[PDB]
Amino acid sequence: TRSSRAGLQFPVGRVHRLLRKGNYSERVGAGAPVYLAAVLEYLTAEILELAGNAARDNKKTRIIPRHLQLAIRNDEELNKLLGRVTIAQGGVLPNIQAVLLPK
Amino acid sequence: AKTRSSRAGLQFPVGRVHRLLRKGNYSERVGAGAPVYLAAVLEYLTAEILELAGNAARDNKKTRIIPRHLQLAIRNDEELNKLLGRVTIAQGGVLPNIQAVLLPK
Amino acid sequence: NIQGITKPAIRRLARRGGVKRISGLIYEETRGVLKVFLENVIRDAVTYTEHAKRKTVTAMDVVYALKRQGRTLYGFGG
Amino acid sequence: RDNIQGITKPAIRRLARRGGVKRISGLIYEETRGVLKVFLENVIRDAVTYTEHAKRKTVTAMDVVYALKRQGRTLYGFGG
Amino acid sequence: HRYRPGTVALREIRRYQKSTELLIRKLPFQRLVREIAQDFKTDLRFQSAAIGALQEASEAYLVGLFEDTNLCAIHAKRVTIMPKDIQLARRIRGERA
Amino acid sequence: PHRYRPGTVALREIRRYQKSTELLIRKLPFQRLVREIAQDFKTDLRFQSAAIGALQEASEAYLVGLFEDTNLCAIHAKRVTIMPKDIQLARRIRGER
Amino acid sequence: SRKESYSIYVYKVLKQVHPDTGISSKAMGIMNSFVNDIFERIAGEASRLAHYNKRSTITSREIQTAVRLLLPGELAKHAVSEGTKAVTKYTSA
Amino acid sequence: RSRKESYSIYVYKVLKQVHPDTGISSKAMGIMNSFVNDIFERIAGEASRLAHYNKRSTITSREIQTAVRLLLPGELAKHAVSEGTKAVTKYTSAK
DNA sequence: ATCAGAATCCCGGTGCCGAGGCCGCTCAATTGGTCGTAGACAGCTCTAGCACCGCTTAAACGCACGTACGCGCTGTCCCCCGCGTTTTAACCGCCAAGG
DNA sequence: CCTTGGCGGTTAAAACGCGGGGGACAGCGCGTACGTGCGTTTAAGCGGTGCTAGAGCTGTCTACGACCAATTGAGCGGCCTCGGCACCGGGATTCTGAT
Repeated sequence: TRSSRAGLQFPVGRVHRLLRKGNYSERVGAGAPVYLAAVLEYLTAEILELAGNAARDNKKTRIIPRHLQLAIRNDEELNKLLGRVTIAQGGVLPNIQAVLLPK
Repeated sequence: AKTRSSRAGLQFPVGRVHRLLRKGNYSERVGAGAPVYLAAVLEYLTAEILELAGNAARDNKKTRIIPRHLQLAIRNDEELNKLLGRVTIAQGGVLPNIQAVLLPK
Repeated sequence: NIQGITKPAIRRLARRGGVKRISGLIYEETRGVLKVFLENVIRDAVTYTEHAKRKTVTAMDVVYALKRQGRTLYGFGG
Repeated sequence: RDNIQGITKPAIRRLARRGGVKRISGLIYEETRGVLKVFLENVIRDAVTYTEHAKRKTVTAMDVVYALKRQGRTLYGFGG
Repeated sequence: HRYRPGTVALREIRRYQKSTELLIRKLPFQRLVREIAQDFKTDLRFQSAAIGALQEASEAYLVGLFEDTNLCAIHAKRVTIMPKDIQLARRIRGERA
Repeated sequence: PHRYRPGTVALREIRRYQKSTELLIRKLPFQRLVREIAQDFKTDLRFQSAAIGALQEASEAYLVGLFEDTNLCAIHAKRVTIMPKDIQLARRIRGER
Repeated sequence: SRKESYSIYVYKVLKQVHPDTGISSKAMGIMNSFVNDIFERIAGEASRLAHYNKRSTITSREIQTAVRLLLPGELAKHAVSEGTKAVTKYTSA
Repeated sequence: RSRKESYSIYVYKVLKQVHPDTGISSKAMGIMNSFVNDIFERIAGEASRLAHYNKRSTITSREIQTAVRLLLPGELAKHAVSEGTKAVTKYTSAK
């Protein structure tokens, strides 16, 4: 395919189909879905990186979505992007207000 | 009636709507009654705002409607506040609004 | 009716939300805000369903209705 | 240089009075200047973004409107 | 014996910021959602997935609402919430016009 | 030609400015502030004046909204003297950082 | 150039609502931005519905349920009545 | 029996690259699929508005680049521009 | 502090159940050639932005001064938080029907 | 094919009694933080004078995309086995309150 012709894991043909069946413009350029595949793979690479660190946190091997939620919320910019999107089975951070702590 | 505006008896021209809907990247094909329906809804909304605009110009006895009148007319409605709350009009100002504890007892 | 929303469940939501101690009238205020939000969501969902010309509320109508709210939810394939 | 203090103390006072504030402290002013600065940072980042993709060495008002549409704080009145 | 106040409360805040399983359980919330939807069209059938999505969305939205409520109630120099905090926060977020 | 108690000037300015319409921050320092932040992202720009007026309009809108929420927090806190932790609570609950 | 606006149309609206009331240039610009905003909102929501039921064309029914989606109850009910009346009048005649 | 689609194998191979001793739940895979769909629609809409406000309809990769720098926060977008430009060069220099 | 003692973490066990490896196959992405039209680009022109100048004039300033709201301290009073007890319904599991 | 729905049995979830204690509230001192004027000072801005980057229009030409037709090999439906993990019981620890 064209995927290994740019060396990624995300297809170019499916994305090039979706850019026509979304009617996002008239025509679709040549290498633009390759660019988009690279952007998507870098994003999910950083996400699954911090997800793997979250998996290391509770000492599990298979990623549970709580690890996803904590990895999204801990980073600053990943809490900036995915702040307006809640996640099913997500939960929230371990958060205790120190002004509520007993003496 | 030659023009579809006259065939609809409305004023927002359905043909220019139809031209913008063809160059809109919205579906493949555009029906022949949908821009009629859309121009009717837009005419009703423009009348719904200009009614309160006329009332705002009448409350201050002013002839030409100014954007202050527009801002007051938008905030005086309840449903139009719920629609356009994340919209901010230039030259507007806000409501004449004074809180409770701010006035001297 | 509305009184399936029991007092200690609202307490548990106050626990996860970060609240230590609770007043009394929080219960009625919570029920009111809950009812308003669910009304808006179910109205948009059944509007999607009525354009779908079908009798059963999908998951997808819920997902795109919360998309219309600016309250996008993942997990359910939207 | 120092045009953040071009925002004057009576200007912050005037915008407090229009909004409805009665009692203005002295520690408010520079926090307000900082919030204004961060807002202008994000807005002019988007404006220069639309200007560079225009391949034009001039920023237009239309680009400002479109960037505000990208925010969620849409401004009417000036076209677009 | 008896503990002090704040022991059990903060202990359950710790114990309930870890499990993301839902708290408003299934059937009464389901009867409530069918009651709400009943006045839109008669006798609508339901998937379970829409009920699960609205249950998740409800508990998450009240978590965020309680966060802003508690930050208001602490900021106005109190420890315990009261419903005008909720009114203040909802006035901030722009739901009440 | 006289002095009264503090507060009459305040309500007089509130009435005078809710009667008034136009700009409160003046033009040219705002222009030079925009050019200061603008040059730091790209060198040697040129501007439409209406663009800068639109920037001024959006700035005044954002500050007025922030002040409305700040005053609501203040009146909630049984205070009229606003403090910067009120703006902390406000820009917390709007979630815009 | 031939930068097309909505000027004379809303002039005819204002003459057929408050027949002796003038209006300024920038207020007309505000109205122009208002109509373009509502147009893009309804057309975008209609395109979303076209994809959400995989129907590649646009009838009036999508517009009807789109204005059901955007506007709340009473104004929506009046707009549905207005649209159905204008559509039926264009239909039979 | 409509043949529905997902993204399980591609993201699963990316996970096996950067974390080989790491599993995944399928629920998380649905979450990530929803995530990529969201990111994709946002980038599509920004490319759309770029096409509208430029009076053109030929989407090059340059429009996708400026949409990437708009939608994402800064330094992550800087690395994203790096990844995208590198993939463009490696795909267009070879065939 | 100082210890008693519940609460919670944590460690070995277990079985079981979705995750993942694997097989069969099919249709969508590939390749390649052919047309067409959009856009990159070169040149023009003339518009607006810019920099600069004179004078003015209305608006910002430092501080003196009064003063009033912010804040600390103390006292009150009953509202929730927490625990024993009784009631009770959500849930599990099965089992149809019918839309 | 998936949704409702009827029934039986249960245990955990909630409702309710209840006491006490600690948090909300009032009041008040007070006093120092800040509104108000006032000359004192700052500088905005409003109108003129030219200059010329560059926005924008026009043509062009070709170089890249839309599409046509065969194809094939990954992707996807299905099927199994396992070992990761929820959970069961023990022990140890780690908090907090009575002291």
